[PDB]
This record gives sequence, structure tokens and C-alpha cells, in this order.
Amino acid sequence: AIYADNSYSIGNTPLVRLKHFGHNGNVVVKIEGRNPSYSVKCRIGANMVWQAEKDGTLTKGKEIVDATSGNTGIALAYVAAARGYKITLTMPETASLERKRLLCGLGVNLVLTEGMKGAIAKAEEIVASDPSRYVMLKQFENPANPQIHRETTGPEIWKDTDGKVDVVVAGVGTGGSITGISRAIKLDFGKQITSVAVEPVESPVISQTLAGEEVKPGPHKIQGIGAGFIPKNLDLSIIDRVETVDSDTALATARRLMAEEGILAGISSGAAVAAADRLAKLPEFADKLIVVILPSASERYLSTALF
Amino acid sequence: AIYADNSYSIGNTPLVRLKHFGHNGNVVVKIEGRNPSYSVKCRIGANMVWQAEKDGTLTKGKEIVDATSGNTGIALAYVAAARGYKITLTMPETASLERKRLLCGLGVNLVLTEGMKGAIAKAEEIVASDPSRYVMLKQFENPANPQIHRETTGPEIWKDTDGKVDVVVAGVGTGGSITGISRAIKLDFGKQITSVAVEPVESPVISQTLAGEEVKPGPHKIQGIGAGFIPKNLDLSIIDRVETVDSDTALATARRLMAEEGILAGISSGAAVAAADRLAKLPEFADKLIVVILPSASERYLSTALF
Repeated sequence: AIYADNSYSIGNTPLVRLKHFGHNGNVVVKIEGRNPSYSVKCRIGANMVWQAEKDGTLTKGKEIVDATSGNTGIALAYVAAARGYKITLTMPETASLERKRLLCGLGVNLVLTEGMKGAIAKAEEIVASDPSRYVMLKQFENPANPQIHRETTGPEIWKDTDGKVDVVVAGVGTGGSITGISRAIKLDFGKQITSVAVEPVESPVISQTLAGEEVKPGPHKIQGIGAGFIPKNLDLSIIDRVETVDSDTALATARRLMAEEGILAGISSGAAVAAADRLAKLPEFADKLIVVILPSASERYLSTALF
Repeated sequence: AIYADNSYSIGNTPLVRLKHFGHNGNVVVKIEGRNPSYSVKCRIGANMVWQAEKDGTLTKGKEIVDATSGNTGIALAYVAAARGYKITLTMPETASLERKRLLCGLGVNLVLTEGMKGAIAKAEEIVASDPSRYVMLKQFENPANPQIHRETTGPEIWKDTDGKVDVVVAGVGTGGSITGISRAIKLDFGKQITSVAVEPVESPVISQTLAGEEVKPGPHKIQGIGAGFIPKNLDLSIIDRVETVDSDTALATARRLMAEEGILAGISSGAAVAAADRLAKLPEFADKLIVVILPSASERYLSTALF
């Protein structure tokens, strides 16, 4: 059919079988790069706006305000444009001039902070400046983030695998993908799959937490994941397994996806695939169907270490 | 289902209704940016390889060679990777270091020429160097280019509009999109639509030809269209109308698509939409459904005049 605006066009992303990873085609990847603003966040940018509309906190005239590390801001920005909201996003000077020119092209009003914690508080300052005019959508805790994955991404995986999916592998940024997907397949369709969270070995706060160890975040290059804390939108209770990956291997795996599979993957896509490949070569998973989320696409990383 | 490699995942791109163009939603856009390598050429990169395989000119071991202005090379490159062919593409130094790093990331063996005619002949030199090893696919004349549009892009438009499409607007680069689409809708489904070719006012060789005027190509900024000659893959006989657009307006229209529709459009996408908007505001088309091809996505243009 014909979508009334670009937000309604989210999802229905394809599954592709890998040939040079896993064992006898048991690893399949979900291309979230094929979305309105070209990442997995287009789904939650749409649903967080829709749900704020459904409950009246977002109205004609009110202005979206928020802080992002990038993909969510781009996603909110295209939805704000498609649906006629003004939007302000808080960015320090930390960020790719890439993104500054992209967000400005999408009509965003931007700022300065000089890292993530600093821009967040600045956004909070603005919402305080006029709480009747400004709405903050808060991706890390808004339930509409995992909800859209339970309603679209999860069911798409179920149908495209004819219920044969056994393992879902996804890096954790806000936690909404692994959480919403796991709830759809385990609770709505009733299949006891293995849900595998992926985080950087440099910042393994989820593994450290579950082990009852000292939580010690650190720096890494795997953009989009490893926020350095446990987000509210990560439902620990549905997580069966945590796999850690290092930045170097994440980047090499993404370069392999391009050059060997013809898949224009982002950095965190190589991270998720490297974890899935490790599981796929354990005999306990060799006969099981593993589905891996590839959150973003290669061209958003042209100024990064990926090239 | 699950695609055996990334080439099989082409197409099934969405239709979105425009709100700030046309008259009462009569203009709808087809997002070809949502493809394996993120342009409309992913379809012909796949089908030119498949068809060369079906007729034996492409075999295990033979190496793809060709010259491109970019999107087709990226498309062939991902298909070569997914399907295990070596590929050499001929590029002068004319081109975005963007694309050089992208094509190298995809595993391409590249060259130097120092414009388009020069790199073409260099590619021809290489195929002559070993005609048993090198295969040139020749997008401007290979019938598998319009054929894939007749088999996928055209039928997708038919079904997603429930046969209500009245006008198809598409810029002409090789001509395969407008040609294959027009043949599907007019001949296979039997509806007498208006097929509208779009070319730059700076290089209006199609209009000049059809008028019996002196053909005078020139420079412009509308990347992907206006090759400066009539390509063999443009079937003049199904073209009902030619609309010309200038570079400045093309760029402004693409910036409007981002900031006002939330659509991350390429430069030639703004060209096609500006032509469709002109038709859409003539009373003879005000009640007719117009479908516009948006060939590429915004991020491939970050180093260009688009920003």
C-alpha cells in the first residue's frame, strides 16, 4: 500500500543467510539498515512519537527535545519532519561533522556541550526552561522503545523463519531490540529460544552485573552499543546469555561482511556477527537457526575506523 | 523468507505519499534507497550478473570488469562479493574519495584515468588484455537492465497502487527504470499511463532529439542522470513526455524532501520530484495518481553540494 508519511514505512526488513560465517548456513542476518532513516532506531523514533501522541504529551506546537549519540536523533528528526514537529537535539562537539550536517539537513536545531552526560543535562536544562512547550522522549526508559520491537521486529523474525528461529543475537544500546524481540517470540508465540545480548569486552557492564562483579565501564569503538550502564529498557530477565566482543574484531568482522558477503554493515553489525559466529561453531548450536540484528549501514561510518 | 545471498534481497521498496508537494496527496514516491547497496542500481547489478550466469558468459573464475559513475559500480561490487567474483572497476581521479574508500571496502580492484569516456576506454583495454578472463556487463545497453525493472519495480508499483497509478516520473541515466517500468504497466498489465522522462535543463539531449534540434550536452550537478547522449536502454517509443529541471532546483527540492517530508533523498530524487510537482499542479493531472522514482539516499551525497 501507500504510506501516509515516512514514519509508517518502518520495518519489514529482510533476512539474508551468511555463507562465510557459522556452519552450513545456520547464521542469518536482519538488515535494519533498510529503514526510513537507515537504522534500527527508525522503528522507535516512529513509535515514541506515535505513543506520545496517543497519550497527549505530544501535541501540535510542542517541541521535541532530546540528547542522542546519533542514530536515535536522526530517527526522531525524520519523524519530526514527516509529522510537522520542531525538534532540538543536544550534541556537544564530540560528534562527526558528518552527523552535524546530516541533522541540519533534516531541519534540527542543535547546540553545544563539550560527553554524553554533559549534553543530556543541557537538554534537561531546556525542558526546564518551558515544560509546557518541550517534550523529552527518553529512549533509554520509554517503554514504547521495546514495544515497537515486540510488535514488528519480533513477529517479522517469526514469520520469515516459519517459526524455526532458535537464537536471537543483538547488541545492547538501549536494550529495546533484544527485549522486545525476546518478549514477542517467547511469550506471544511461545518458543523457548536463546536470547543473546552483545556488549564490548572493553565495557562489559552487563556480564559484570550478572556475575556480581565490580561494574567498570570503559572506552571502545563499537558505536551504538556499550553505554556503560544497565539501561532500563534492557529486561535482564529474558536474557539467556551475554557475549563480549572487542573493538578490533568488531571492525574486522564488519569489513568481512562487506568484502565477503556483499553486506554494507555498520560497526556494531560486525560485533553482533562475531558473537553469533562463536555460538554457531559450538556443537550445541550447530543444528540451530541463529538470527542476528545488523542495526546500521556502512556509509554512516565512512569517517570512522571502519575504513 | 530467507535470501540465499544479498543479491536476492533486491526490491520490494515502499511507496510514501508526499504532503508538501502535488495537490491533495496525488504525488507518491518510491524509495529505491532501501536496497542491498542502497540505490535503484542494486536491481540491475543483481540481474546483469544473474543473466550473464544464465547464458554462460559469466563463469567461476572469470573476472567482472567495468566503468561506472558510481551507483552501478557499488551495486556490481556487492553482488560480486555476495556471489564470489573478483571485480575491477575503472575510475579516474574524478570521483569522491568517499566512493574510492567505499568501493575498496567492498573489495574492488581500482585504477586511474584522469572523464567518463577516459575510464571506459581503459576498461576496454583491460578486457582486450584477456577476453577469456574478463567480462564487461555494459549497463547502458545490456537488456537485463530494463528487464529487471519490468519484472520487479513495475509490478511492485502496480500492486502497491492497486492498479490506480496514472503517471510514472523517473530521471534517465541508463533509461532502464523508465523503460522497464513503462513496459510492465502498459504492456503486461495493459494500462495507458503517462511515462515521463526527466533530464537536466543543462543537458537536455532527449528533448533536443525528440524536437529535431541540435543535441548539445553540458555540465550539471544532478548526479546519476543526464549522461549527455541517448542510451540504448532508453526505449524512446514508450516515453510520453520529457520534463527538464535545473541543478539548483534539484538540490533545493531534495533539501525540502529531508526537512519537510522526513525523506533522506539523493540529488536526482529532488530532480524527479520537482518535475512531478509541476505536472501535479496542472489541472489535467490534478486528479491523477503520480508515482516518482527516488533512486538514491542522502548520505551518499554528504560531500556534495546537497549540503
